[PDB]
Amino acid sequence: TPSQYMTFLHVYSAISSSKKKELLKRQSHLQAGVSKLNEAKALVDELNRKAGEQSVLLETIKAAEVLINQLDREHKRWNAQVVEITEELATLPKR
Amino acid sequence: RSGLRGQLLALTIQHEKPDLEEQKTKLLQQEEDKKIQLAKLEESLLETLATSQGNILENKDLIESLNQTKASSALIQESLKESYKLQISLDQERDAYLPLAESASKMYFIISDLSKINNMYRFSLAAFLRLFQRALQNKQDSENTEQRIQSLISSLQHMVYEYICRCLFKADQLMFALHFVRGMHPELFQEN
Repeated sequence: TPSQYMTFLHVYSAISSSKKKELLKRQSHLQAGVSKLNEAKALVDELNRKAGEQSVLLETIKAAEVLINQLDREHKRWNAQVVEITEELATLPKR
Repeated sequence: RSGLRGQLLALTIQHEKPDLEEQKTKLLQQEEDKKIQLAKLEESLLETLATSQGNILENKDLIESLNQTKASSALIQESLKESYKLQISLDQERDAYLPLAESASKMYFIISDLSKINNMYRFSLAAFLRLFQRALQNKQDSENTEQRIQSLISSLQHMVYEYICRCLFKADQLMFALHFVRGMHPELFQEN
């Protein structure tokens, strides 16, 4: 029946909208994670060196290594989903 | 088909020995609860990454994130050991009933198509599972279990045939017999 044809089109549009919004949310959160981890690593790669330079001309290393002990699995986990959702939302309409 | 197979398989497991049934229940429930709690513990990884996006090396949120990720790794290794410690422990105590349930799933779909020549040949499923209960409750067969499986399929075909020929018309029992034999053993009449 053509009523089923129009029901088909409406539920197509609805599901495509909800999944595009949820995939953009996932890439936004993963992008924020990849920004914050790289920024904190760039900050921690020089702070102990600056303290050592101030000691050379004249206490966060332990918690930094403790954070890296979780981040070695955490950043390795949260890496790939950026490229994964990037290649996924080109295959949403046929799905 | 595939659902009814697992249904009768679970009934046979529960009627063989209750300990294997209670074990396969408790292990699966604990595995599901551990999976849900593992998703809950990994659901704070977005918070530990970008809860505020500032002073992440300063505040102790990164310190609590280390404890949370330690709990996550502990639960992940524990679930790996548990999924190893349930697989073959359930397979060898669950796979000792499926050659019963396979042909018991055959027989119901045999006797389903009996209505399409004479009406009121319509058969339920609740009474069928009542028959499958009666197959255990009257058996009391103490042998090898692999010698018990052919005994139980043998003493179930008799009860099925008698229960259906209680109902049938006298010019239909040969129909039912031949269609039943074609249903159970399709290899003894070969092709064309």
